[PDB]
Amino acid sequence: LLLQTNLINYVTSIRPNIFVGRAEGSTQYGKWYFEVMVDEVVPFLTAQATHLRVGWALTEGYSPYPGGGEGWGGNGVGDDLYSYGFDGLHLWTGHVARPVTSPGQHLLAPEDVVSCCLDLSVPSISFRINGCPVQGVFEAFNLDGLFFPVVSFSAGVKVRFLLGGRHGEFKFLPPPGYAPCHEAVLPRERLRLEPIKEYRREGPRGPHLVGPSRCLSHTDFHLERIREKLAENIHELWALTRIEQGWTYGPVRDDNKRLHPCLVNFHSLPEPERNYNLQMSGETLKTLLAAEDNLKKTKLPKTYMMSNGYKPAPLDLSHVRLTPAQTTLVDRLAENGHNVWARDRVAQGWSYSARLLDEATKRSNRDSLCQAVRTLLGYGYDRVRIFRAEKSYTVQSGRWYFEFEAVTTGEMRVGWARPELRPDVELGADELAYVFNGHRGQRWHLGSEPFGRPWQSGDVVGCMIDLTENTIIFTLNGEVLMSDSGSETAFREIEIGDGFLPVCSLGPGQVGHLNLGQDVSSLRFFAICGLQEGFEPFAINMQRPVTTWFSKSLPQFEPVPPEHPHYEVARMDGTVDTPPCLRLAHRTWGSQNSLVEMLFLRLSLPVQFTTTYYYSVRVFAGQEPSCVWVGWVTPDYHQHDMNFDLSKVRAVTVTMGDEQGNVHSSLKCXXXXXXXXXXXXXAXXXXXXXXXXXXXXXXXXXXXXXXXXXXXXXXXXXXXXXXXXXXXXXXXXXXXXXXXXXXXELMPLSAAMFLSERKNPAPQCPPRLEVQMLMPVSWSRMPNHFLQVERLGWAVQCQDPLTMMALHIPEENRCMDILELSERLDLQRFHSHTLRLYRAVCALGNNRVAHALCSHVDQAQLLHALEDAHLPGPLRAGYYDLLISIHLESACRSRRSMLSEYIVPLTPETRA
Repeated sequence: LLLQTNLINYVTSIRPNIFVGRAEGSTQYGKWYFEVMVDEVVPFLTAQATHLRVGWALTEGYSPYPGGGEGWGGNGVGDDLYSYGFDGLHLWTGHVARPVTSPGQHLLAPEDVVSCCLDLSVPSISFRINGCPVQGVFEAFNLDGLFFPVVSFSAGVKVRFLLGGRHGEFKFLPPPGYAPCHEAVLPRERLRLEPIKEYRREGPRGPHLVGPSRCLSHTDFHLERIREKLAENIHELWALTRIEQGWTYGPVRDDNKRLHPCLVNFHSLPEPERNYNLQMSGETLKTLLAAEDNLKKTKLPKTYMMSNGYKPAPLDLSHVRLTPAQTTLVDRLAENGHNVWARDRVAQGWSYSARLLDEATKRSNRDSLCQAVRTLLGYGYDRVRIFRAEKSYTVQSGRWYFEFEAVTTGEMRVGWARPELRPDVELGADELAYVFNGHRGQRWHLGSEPFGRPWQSGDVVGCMIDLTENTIIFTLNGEVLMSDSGSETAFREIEIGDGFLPVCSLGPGQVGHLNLGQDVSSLRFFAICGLQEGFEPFAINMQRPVTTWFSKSLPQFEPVPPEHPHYEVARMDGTVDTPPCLRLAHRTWGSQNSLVEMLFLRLSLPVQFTTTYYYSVRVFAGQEPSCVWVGWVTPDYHQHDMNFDLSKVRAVTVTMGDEQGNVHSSLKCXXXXXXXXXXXXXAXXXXXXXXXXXXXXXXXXXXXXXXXXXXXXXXXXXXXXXXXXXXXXXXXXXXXXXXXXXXXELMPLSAAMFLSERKNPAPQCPPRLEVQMLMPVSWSRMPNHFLQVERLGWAVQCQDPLTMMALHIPEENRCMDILELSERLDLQRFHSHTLRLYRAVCALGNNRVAHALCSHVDQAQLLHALEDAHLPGPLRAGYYDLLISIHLESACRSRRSMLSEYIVPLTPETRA
């Protein structure tokens, strides 16, 4: 019933660039094994537990986020379902902690190696420690995406990564077949160490802001006479390409002597090779799918012919061209031919040899297309990322200038926006933001208007604002921007508004740098042109950098807006018949419509002590699924994905059913999916299935204490099972089953979880219970300091520590930064009132509850928040007064009472 705060340690993760994936078709083996060594572990720089973990990231790790995760504080690898991690003490997936049996282990040892095998073919994942057979192996794991070796660490640790076969020296011999190598890449870039999904990077002058990753890695890693002429010309061109090059003909095969055996006359051509020539000619003529006397005959030099009888000659019409895009299409045809060869060597040849091989080889094939066009003419025939500042940085008047530098030239927009900015909306789409995009060359307000010129690489852009006559000016390379119509970048009659805030939007794969004018000497421009006209930079002296709030792409459930365009929720009260319910209305029949919807309630349900946990999904009348009775913690949320369906639909009720845990949802239309959430949150187009499982066994090195895991119960779907093609109306309901209670005097879901009225049998709807519905894009605060992270296979030295204050939400099971409260202003008020209640309870001489509060809030938190200087200010004074009231106030009162009397004794020091 109250929000909790505590100090926690930052954790980060890094990456070697390795792509391992198995799927249908050709795959790069799938058996991979890597080992990583640590040389030391730091003892405890800070009052916290040092954590290092190694594992497999799969896709969408979310580990790089330096802030509040789902667990208490930050997360590394293995805390989520997508990531599998190992440190020694437990196997970690989805924030679980079941132990693993190892002989005499310290969980952090110096000069220790840890090995692991991917084992793509069999669903088990292999982990290797000296004399330690792993009890559990992860089963039923999704193969979508690419698997990554990923290391997660806290500060103070130095750790070495073995490169592999070329440089790494493994203490344990690999199991046969696992073939540890670098596996290369289609760009053939050298392997390097990088942070996974880095939004901010280090730069020469300040930090560099970059966009989202490209994530495109999911890929695998009449005419008959002309045809006869093309076949004989192809054989002649093979012999002639041999003639021009160093290849001298010889019946014996010798590459060092450049001998080519298959060189003979056209009438004496080898029949399989002749029909192979005709076969590639036919394949060519299939891939297009869209005279002879006049043609000249080219000569042949005496050096060209040394030994062979057949003297080849091209058609001597080699001086015109049509188009190189046809050559590009022919190169694509050769790429599909290479793909056919790869399929033949994958499914029929079982060969392993190096359309995504190398760009140089593709260009080589493009030039070695072998004048086919010449012969033919001789014959004749995720979301973008938005960065702004805090709402407290808004300015009403004055003249303000800031600078931007573009490292790369992509799709980026720069402008000023209102203090309230709607997320998940492109800049300039509405009246909120006045923005400009110079990639296409338009200003963007209520549509796009052609204005300005495109940028080159590495040019500065200055933004200039004036409020007295209300004009915003833009400057590139020290010159004022010029519109097509005219005027020197004048926006006429802008409203003063509640405020103005600089905003910048970056697309995928672009690097930029922002300058707010903290240092006047750092500014490369503005020295004269900004000076005069009364213009000043944004911040002459603030003694600290700005907050730089940023948009985050992560599905978090938020309450429904009171006024949505086509989504409303109505409360239906209980009558003398039927239970009360919540009904969903879509409206807006025509023009715009809905696409997809998934929504859950706003409360949870913890099980006792594991006792039963047999939440058998949709009992109806003898349910077939019979949901697994497992999961010790299982915080379950009544949830359903309603998809897309017209008219009145979805009416979630609350019926006791003498089940102590039953609900009800009757819909007349079609169907949906009534499931059960459990802190997962993952919106996907394939909502029919494809849920993350990754269940383990956790046996005892002999499949003794096995009994495989349940992989939670977040996928409690049922789809369109018990139904027909008749459809008609009223598709019944489904009672959300749970753990029953000892009652039955002759029970509702609302009776559960709600801190009393469990005994009361009557169903009721308290005002707390409401439907949220999921939103993809959120707003977050970038930290003011980032944790820091090249020989012998590379090594990383963590060094100095960082710590962060964490504020966890009880029901949501979600942690949040305490400084973000400055934007919330409701939880700030609640926390201030909670602090006031804490002071009032321990007010006058109650040292027992002072001890209780000192247990509730630690001394270290009070000492750390003393010098924060980033708190909103009411919380700061609240913590000051709490620290004063808990300990020092009583002695101060006693001394104040004693100060009045003056009782002096006789001592020689009193005489002096």
